[PDB]
Amino acid sequence: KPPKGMFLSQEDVEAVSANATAATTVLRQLDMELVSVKRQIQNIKQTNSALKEKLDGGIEPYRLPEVIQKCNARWTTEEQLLAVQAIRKYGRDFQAISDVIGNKSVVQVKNFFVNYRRRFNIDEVLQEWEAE
Amino acid sequence: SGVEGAAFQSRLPHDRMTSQEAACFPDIISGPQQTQKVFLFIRNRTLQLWLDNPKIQLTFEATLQQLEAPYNSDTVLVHRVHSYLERHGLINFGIYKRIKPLPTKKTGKVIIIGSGVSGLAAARQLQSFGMDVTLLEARDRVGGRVATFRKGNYVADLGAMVVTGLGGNPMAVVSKQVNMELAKIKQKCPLYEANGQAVPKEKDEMVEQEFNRLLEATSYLSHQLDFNVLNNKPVSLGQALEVVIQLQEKHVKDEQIEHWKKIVKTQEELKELLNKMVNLKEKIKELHQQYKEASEVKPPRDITAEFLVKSKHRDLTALCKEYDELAETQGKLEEKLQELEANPPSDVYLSSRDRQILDWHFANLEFANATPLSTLSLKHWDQDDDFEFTGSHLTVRNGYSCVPVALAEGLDIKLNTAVRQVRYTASGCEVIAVNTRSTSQTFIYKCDAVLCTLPLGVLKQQPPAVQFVPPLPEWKTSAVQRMGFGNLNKVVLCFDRVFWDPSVNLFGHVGSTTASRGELFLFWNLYKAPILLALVAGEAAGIMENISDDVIVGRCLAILKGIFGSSAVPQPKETVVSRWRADPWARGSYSYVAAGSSGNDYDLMAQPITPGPSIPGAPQPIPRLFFAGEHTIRNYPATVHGALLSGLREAGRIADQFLGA
Amino acid sequence: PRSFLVRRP
Ligand SMILES: Cc1cc2nc3c(=O)[nH]c(=O)nc-3n(C[C@H](O)[C@H](O)[C@H](O)COP(=O)(O)OP(=O)(O)OC[C@H]3O[C@@H](n4cnc5c(N)ncnc54)[C@H](O)[C@@H]3O)c2cc1C
Repeated sequence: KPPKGMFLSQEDVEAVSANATAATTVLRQLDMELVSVKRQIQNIKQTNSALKEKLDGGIEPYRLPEVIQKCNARWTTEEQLLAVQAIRKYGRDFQAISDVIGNKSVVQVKNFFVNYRRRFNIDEVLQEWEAE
Repeated sequence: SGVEGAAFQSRLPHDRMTSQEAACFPDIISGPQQTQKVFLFIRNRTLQLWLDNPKIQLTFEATLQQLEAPYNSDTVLVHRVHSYLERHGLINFGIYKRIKPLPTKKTGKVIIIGSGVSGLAAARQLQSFGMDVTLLEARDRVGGRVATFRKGNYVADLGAMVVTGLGGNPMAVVSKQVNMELAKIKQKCPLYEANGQAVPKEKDEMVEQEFNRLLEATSYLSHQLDFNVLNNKPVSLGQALEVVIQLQEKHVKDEQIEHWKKIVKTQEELKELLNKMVNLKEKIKELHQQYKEASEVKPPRDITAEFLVKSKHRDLTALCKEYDELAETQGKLEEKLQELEANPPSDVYLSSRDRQILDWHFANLEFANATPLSTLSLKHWDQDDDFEFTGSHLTVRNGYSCVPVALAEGLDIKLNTAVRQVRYTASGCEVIAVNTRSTSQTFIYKCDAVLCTLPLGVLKQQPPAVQFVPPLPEWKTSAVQRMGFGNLNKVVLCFDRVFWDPSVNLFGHVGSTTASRGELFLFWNLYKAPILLALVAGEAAGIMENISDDVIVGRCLAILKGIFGSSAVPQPKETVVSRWRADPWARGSYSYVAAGSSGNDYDLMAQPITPGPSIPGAPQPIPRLFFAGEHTIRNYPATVHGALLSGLREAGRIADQFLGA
Repeated sequence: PRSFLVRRP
């Protein structure tokens, strides 16, 4: 029911009415609160200025060129051995293993786990990754 | 309509019977609907006839002639209606050519204290009803708080100045009966700050809009939140405005806080992100070194040394992906923050200049109520709002005094006669007055009834200027104490040439401080001759009465020079300064609804006094002491039309008593 | 009272 752009709650009225200097007090508390928040902004944006400084140049000096490697059907002995060591470091994460080998999709890696399970004691290799 | 327009012009509902009518016509209002519409038409039509030509008496015979069937059927009903209207002064009031000359034989004797509009209005009605009337006036003139200054062609009202619209105003009837030159007031009012600079239109509209929003808020604060008592004391309008302004200042600060608090929350999101990015840059830098070392082991390699190059490559592309995803998140939080830093809420509620211009709008309100806002009742200060007249406010160019002087014609008026004591008993009254020129010359007036129209200022005077024997009851004296009697003064500046915009009727002047917001805050240009008229309102009114005319005219010229330039502002040919609080026959300007008072006190002021019996065990006496005046009419207080209507009311109440209803 | 206010809306 109050006019637009006027703010008048029972709570706020009572808090200004309750004492002879309650008005001037409540307004001082907010003035102190405002100074306290404005000093904290200056602090944290001087902290953030220092961190932005300690990233001067980004990670462009440490960026690796893009690999154009095309997926392949046949497993070389090289690829089989890269895979067994990838299972040892990266566990069950199939995407990472595919990335390491370079020319084997996530499907083929998922296949490899079943086909060679027997011959590359993959159960033992996974148990070895879990122990770490 | 035409008949419905007469009801409106007489402040009556056209399609319903009033409380007064119910009392005089119980048989009709208690009976069936058909007779009521007959009553209401006869009433409305009789009013129309009177209003169409108020310069000649409307007789009962003339009324019945111009009435057509089936309304002219009942002759007694038409006679009852006509008699009621005549008695209560709704027809045949003011100054009209009388058809049947007044009978030489006079019934009853009334003394009327004061020949102001209330006094004069009552006197005319009583004489008209065939009573013997004598007015006792302390001043050397009639009109009272209607006081017109006159030297040569210069004409300026020091009291009542404005007709507050003709729509339902009895002064509409009076203005046809008397030659008053009524001139519309043009509402355009440019302000001029302490220096002389007009307020910029954009700002002016903003402050005015805020003033109206602040008032509307006090009403909400009063009616909805019920904030009407504070420390067992009634809340003033001033208090309420202080409290409403403080909550607007609080919300400005609260708004800033919430805005800066969502900047720190965003900066602490960024801080947490930058830390992750700085740590991830070190782990990327370390892992690059490891990859270089691994790949600088030239082929041919065993498969473990090949895997080391491949594993580190995969690990470094993964970490480089994350840092790129985190530097995206970084970019959008910097967009969010650059926006917030340049979209802040208001710095302040009102600037120093804004508070000064707002103080002018408060000075205007202190002028209207003729009192500091700290005295006004929050709840009831505006209790008469529903009865305000419609139409443009007008001024009296030939001076308002033309009205009382006209009403005073053919009346027994003792001027320079100051009432000292009012005695009222079961058998009658004696009024004891003196000559104002020689206070030893004592006069005694014996009468059946006293009509008191003494201003509320005079009734308030302690010690009393007028003694009542026996003393007025506690219920009357308490009303007198509770009710507010305000102050408002006028400075009349008469020049040889118009040096101001002649198409602007009034222009404001903003005071330097709050304390002096009332001091010469407004200037009126309404008169044929070159006259500017400056108000002294609020706390300034009381204080400026202890300062000489020369200084006050001084401060006026200064203020005008600032606005128009020294070359354009000559010395004034004639100057008058009203001092209404010091005037012993006023003791102030007009009533206001004081904090602790209400409309009900105006009704208490209007209630007549009945003396006790002379011999004990003797029957209840008739009422002897009656009251009219601006302070006695709840629905039109502090006005001339109020005084006028209050007189007509008492004339009817006294005639009903002493000539019979 | 309110009636006397100048510059009314
Ligand atoms: C500055 C100012 C501006 C105003 N502007 C307006 C306006 O624009 N519009 C408007 O409608 N109203 C206005 N008014 C109000 C208006 O003037 C009054 O409401 C009205 O005129 C008062 O009528 P009254 O008969 O009740 O009182 P008064 O006119 O005061 O009549 C009372 C009479 O009693 C006399 N008296 C006092 N003491 C004694 C005594 N002891 N013995 C005998 N007689 C005595 C006085 O001299 C006076 O003549 C204004 C008032 C003032 C002061």
